[PDB]
Formats: sequence, C-alpha cells, structure tokens
Amino acid sequence: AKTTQPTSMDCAEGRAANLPCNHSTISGNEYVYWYRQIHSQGPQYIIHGLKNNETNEMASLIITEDRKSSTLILPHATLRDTAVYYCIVWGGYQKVTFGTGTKLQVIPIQNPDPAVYQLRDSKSSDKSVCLFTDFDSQTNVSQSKDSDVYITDKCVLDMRSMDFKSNSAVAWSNKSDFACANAFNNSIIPEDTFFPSP
Amino acid sequence: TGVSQNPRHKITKRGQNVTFRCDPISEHNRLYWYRQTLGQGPEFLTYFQNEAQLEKSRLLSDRFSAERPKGSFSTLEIQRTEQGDSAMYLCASRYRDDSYNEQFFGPGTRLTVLEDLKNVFPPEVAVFEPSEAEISHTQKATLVCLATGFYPDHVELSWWVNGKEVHSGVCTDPQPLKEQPALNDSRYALSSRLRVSATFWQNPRNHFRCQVQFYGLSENDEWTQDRAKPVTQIVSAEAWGRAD
Repeated sequence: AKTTQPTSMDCAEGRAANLPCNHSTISGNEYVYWYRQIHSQGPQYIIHGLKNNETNEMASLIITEDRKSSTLILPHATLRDTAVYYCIVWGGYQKVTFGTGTKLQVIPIQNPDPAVYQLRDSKSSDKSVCLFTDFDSQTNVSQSKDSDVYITDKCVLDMRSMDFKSNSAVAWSNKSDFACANAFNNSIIPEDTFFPSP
Repeated sequence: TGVSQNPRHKITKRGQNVTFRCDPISEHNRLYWYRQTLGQGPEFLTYFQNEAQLEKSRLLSDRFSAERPKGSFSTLEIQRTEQGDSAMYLCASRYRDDSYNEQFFGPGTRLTVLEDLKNVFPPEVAVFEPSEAEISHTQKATLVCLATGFYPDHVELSWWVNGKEVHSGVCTDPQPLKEQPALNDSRYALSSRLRVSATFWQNPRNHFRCQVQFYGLSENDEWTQDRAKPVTQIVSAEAWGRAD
C-alpha cells in the first residue's frame, strides 16, 4: 500500500543483489519487512525492522535516515535466490497489505556453446523434443506465435558437481512441418548456433 | 514453517460449499487470511486478534465466513462457490500485536472451482533421452521430462536418480504453458531438464525417473466419464542409461 518496488530486476550471480523499496510516507512507528515467495508457495519472511540497519543468516537490511527508502541485501546471489520479494510496512494493530513486488532473477555468466538438439522419447519413440541449450544469458528465447508449437521460457541449471551453469529452452509440436532446424528460428538465436545433422 | 493448513488443495463444482482450516503456531495471538492468484501478491481477506475478528475486506462476499472460536485454529467457509473464487488461500499467524514478531505463513490451500469436473485431467509424463550429438559435442547429456496435458495446474515435478530426489543438474519451467491458449479450460504442459555427464548417462546401471504429483479430485467426488477418475496421484516416466 505504502510501498513501491520494481516489478522485476536482473542481478548477477553471485555478487550481492540489492532490492530497492520506496516508502516516502512511512511513520514513525512502522517497521519495514521483506518477504520472499517461490513458486505459488507460502511467502517466507526474510528480515525487518525500524530505522536503522539489520542482519541475519539470510540477508541484510539498510533503511535510510530519511526513512523514505530501504534496501534488501542478499549477499551472494545464487540461482536458488530467484523469486518474488515483497517489501511491506506495518506498525501494529492494523492489517498487513502486500503489493506486487519484485521478481528477482539471478543471471549466471557463461563461456558459451549454443546448440539445438533433438531428444527422443524413452518408450516409444517419436514423440520427440527440441532442446536449445548452452547459449549465453543475453540470448532470449521467444514464445512461438504458432499455437500448435510450444516453446518454453529459458531455464538455468547448475551442475554443482562440476561448477557449471547452463541455459536451455525446450520446444515441441505435433505438426509434420515442425522440426528442430525451424523450432527456434522464430527467436533470434546467435549466428554460431550448432545444428547437428547426422 | 510452522503454521499448517487443511487441505492443501480442493477442486469443487460451482454449487458446492467448501471449508478450509488453518492451525497457527502455538499461542500466536494473531491470525491472517489472504487469497492469491497467479502472478499477483496476496490480497487481504480478514484477520483476527484473539477470537475477535477485526477487519474483513470489502473483497469477501457474504458467501465467505471466517471463524476462530478459541483464538486458536481458524476456519474459512466459502458457500455456493464461484469460478472467480479459484485461488490460493493463505494463512498467516503472529505471536503478539508486536512489530518485533513476524508473520509466519502456512503452505496455503489451493482452491479451483469448475463449470464441471470432466475438465479435470491428470498429466501424462514422458522422459526424453539425450541426443548423441550433445554427448559427442559437450560430453554432457540432457534428459527432458514433459508433463502434459493436465488440469487444473497443481502439479509438482521431481527427478529421481538411483532412488533419491536430485536438485543438482535440474531445471523446471517456472510456470506451465497452455496447450490451447485459446480456451477457458485450456489444459497445461510443463517441461523439466536433468543434465548429467556423458559417461554417467552411458552406464546402464543408472536409473532416471520423472515424477509428477497431481492434485485432482477426491475418491469421494461424483464421477461420471469412462476414463479413470482423475484423482490426486503421481504419474511417472523412467529411463535407464544407454550402454551405447
């Protein structure tokens, strides 16, 4: 109600990510609170308080002398930190109200090797899917405007075993027309993309 | 966590009444109710101080009624349910009317209300085996899981390798996507990726399972059609490593 936040925000894995909140009409007796919500799940508390700075295992919170703005600090942003972050203000007795809020996305840096591969179903076996992977994080995968074709949003995985991150989108369809050569051609894939053909 | 809610999910037809329960953390003075829809923040419904409701939002129709008869557990009753009630209903509790004490949230009760229950389908799940092209180019091997075409969309996807849920090497789409988007009753699809080393995949003694928990109808729901009653269940697809 009394808070304003960016709807979404990118931040680099893994330096500190600083989520800003504006609250220019704050009292007095009102504390500032930050919650985080992952998937549809219950929002979990991160940190609060008055007018000041504060810290715990999960994060740090700096509030200006103004009182009129605050900053949440997540000290070493990993992929697990990407979620929605709500900044709320409350001073007692009344209800608590949530806004929007942010939509933090930790982005990893790559040393890239973009390719589009075909994967076959395990049963089956055709039924197949197209995998666009190993692209750098500046590359965006677009939504197919062919309705029968399905393209997913891009997704970052971490092979923690080998200290290796990678991005990937997935495409599939039932059409005859459809193939992997053309699955991700409606996006703007990079010039050096590897397209197998044995 | 440590507040609880019952049930975790509920699918009704239009006419029906529905009742949720929320159990606060022991001796927590305060109990809050919110509702939430996809991509939006929680919307305040009502809150309690001891037994004493307090405030109910001009949201809540008369069809909603929230009780808390012992300043302890709280029930929310929604009468004559409507499509527009479909939402995640969140419970929160707080120790005292005290800014120092934070709200603890429960895991929520995801309500879906329907024109009719013949629109509820479980997922089918297929696991897709890695390309040889990938294996020879990167010496890594990506499996893909596809969950289709289910409704509503409360599914939970998980990869199990050699009998343990894994999180390293895994990616799942934040949201599902609509199969015919296009429609009111659009059925959904979700994909996930598991990436391993080429050599790990090329060992036939390794076993890969894709598990999707679906939250559907109850055993006790009136069911009409030929196909299996789309109850709450887990659908799976398996794959072993290819010696190749």
